[PDB]
Amino acid sequence: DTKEQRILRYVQQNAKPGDPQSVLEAIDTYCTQKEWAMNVGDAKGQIMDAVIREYSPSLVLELGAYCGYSAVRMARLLQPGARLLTMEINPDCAAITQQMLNFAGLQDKVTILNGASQDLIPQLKKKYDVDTLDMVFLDHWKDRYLPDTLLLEKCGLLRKGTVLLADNVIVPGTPDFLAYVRGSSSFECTHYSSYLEYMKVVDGLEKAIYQGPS
Ligand SMILES: Nc1ncnc2c1ncn2[C@@H]1O[C@H](CSCC[C@H](N)C(=O)O)[C@@H](O)[C@H]1O
Ligand SMILES: [K+]
Repeated sequence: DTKEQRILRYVQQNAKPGDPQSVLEAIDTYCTQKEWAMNVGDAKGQIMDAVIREYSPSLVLELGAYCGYSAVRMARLLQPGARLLTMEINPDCAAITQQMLNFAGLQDKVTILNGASQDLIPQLKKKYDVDTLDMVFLDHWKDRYLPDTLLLEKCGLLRKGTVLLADNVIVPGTPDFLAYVRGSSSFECTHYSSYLEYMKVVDGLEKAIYQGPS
């Protein structure tokens, strides 16, 4: 009935059960042939894959799951024992994501947190027994990138070397966030170009490594 339900049904019929790569490809194929810009582009996948491989994070926080594409992508590269937590404000999307993870066989690696990031982040330490995050992937509402970065520092969830990787920092754009992490001695930033096909525009991802309180 909905976009998200069709995508799921498409994966379940066409992708190989247990194989995350086939799941990611069933989705890429579907958005190619069926949908307009749901952020179609291979540079983004390349960048995400390399950041995970480069820093091998033991605990990853993802903000905004949608149908579970980025969750499947990231979690498939996680070492045994490592974990992904993904926050999703929308219960229907959270339900799809769970299904998408069960099919990919990644459900034991990932935990879906139902709610708004601004409410859940202050509960990570005491309710979800989190000490510090190794990596944060910001991909939810653009006006929450900066607030949720500040909230993560404030709740003591970042440590020296925690990787922040932020998608869509150019289109539609999160310029306050960028000016902040670039301007702060507490982050060292790198920018990665990210071409999006249907809008034929160069978007970008920002990698910001926490340097400790400053
Ligand atoms: N404050 C908030 N807390 C949690 N989730 C949010 C949020 N604001 C938006 N979202 C969710 O974040 C998602 C952005 S789309 C994310 C796409 C996903 N990263 C992927 O690559 O497939 C939407 O599903 C939206 O429901
Ligand atoms: K900086």
